[PDB]
Amino acid sequence: LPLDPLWEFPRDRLVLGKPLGEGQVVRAEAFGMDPARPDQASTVAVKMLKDNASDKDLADLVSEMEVMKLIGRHKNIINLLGVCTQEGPLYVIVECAAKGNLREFLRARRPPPDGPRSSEGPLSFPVLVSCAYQVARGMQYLESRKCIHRDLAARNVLVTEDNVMKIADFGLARGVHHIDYYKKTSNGRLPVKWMAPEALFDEVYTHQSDVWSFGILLWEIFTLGGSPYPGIPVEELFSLLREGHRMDRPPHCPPELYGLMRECWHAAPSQRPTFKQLVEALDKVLLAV
Ligand SMILES: *[C@@H](O)c1nc(NC(=O)Nc2cc(O[C@H](C)c3c(Cl)cncc3Cl)c(C#N)cn2)c(OC)cc1Br
Repeated sequence: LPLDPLWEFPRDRLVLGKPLGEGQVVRAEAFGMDPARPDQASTVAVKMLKDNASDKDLADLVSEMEVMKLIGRHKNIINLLGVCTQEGPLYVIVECAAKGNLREFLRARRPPPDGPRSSEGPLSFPVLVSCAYQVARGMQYLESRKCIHRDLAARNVLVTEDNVMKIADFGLARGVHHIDYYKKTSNGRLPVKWMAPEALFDEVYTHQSDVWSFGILLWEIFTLGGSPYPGIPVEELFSLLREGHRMDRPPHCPPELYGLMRECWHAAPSQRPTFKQLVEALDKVLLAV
């Protein structure tokens, strides 16, 4: 509740709109986010507390806000724009990504005799590689800021109107010591399927456990938004991970990209690439195509 003049934004310059998801996130119009253009409208996302409002919920949002302030700006993350902390409910104002999360972006754009482009879907291989590259660059930035994501997944990458990838929800209290591994979200997601083995079995989280998750995200990309470990119940996932099993190479995926996935899933975190190495490896592919 103390005033931070660097980040404080007058709440009466916000017009809240339709909710985006559930703290909870609401789309809003902001006037004068740029103090040089005080009447200029922009669209932003506003994170706020739900109606439940427990003291732990508030602490978690305040903690997220403080991570937001120190992370700095990067093109491939959702950036803090401002906060409302005085004379009203706590708002954390961040960039809005017009096309939604990357999983929904891909699933809505899967390939399909009217006109000359009947076989042509919206998604091409170089653009998919660019999505992976941009996520790696954002993750590399986050890692250099000493930010571990802990649930990196296509659902947590957002897509701007210009198809820029932005990592979202990176500075969050994740309830690491009480994960319901069998928990399925309302959209059917089993988040345990993105956890590195050292995170799942030992509750150990490093930038290399994020590299594991990036490998799963790579698989999501090149299945155009498929769900990982298809048809493997959580009980069976435990055992196959204990046996060293990995996902198969997805169809229409070049061996360069499945190779990168398998590196990302090496048992020993030291045998996985760094994000810096993933950026370079992906840059080489992007340039070649
Ligand atoms: C604003 O440009 C805008 N955004 C969206 N969709 C959208 O998802 N915007 C969005 C959402 C954000 O977080 C939410 C909670 C979210 C969702 Cl909805 C789904 N998956 C992950 C997450 Cl984290 C954030 C953030 N932080 C930023 N932007 C529109 O959809 C129609 C429309 C508009 Br104008």
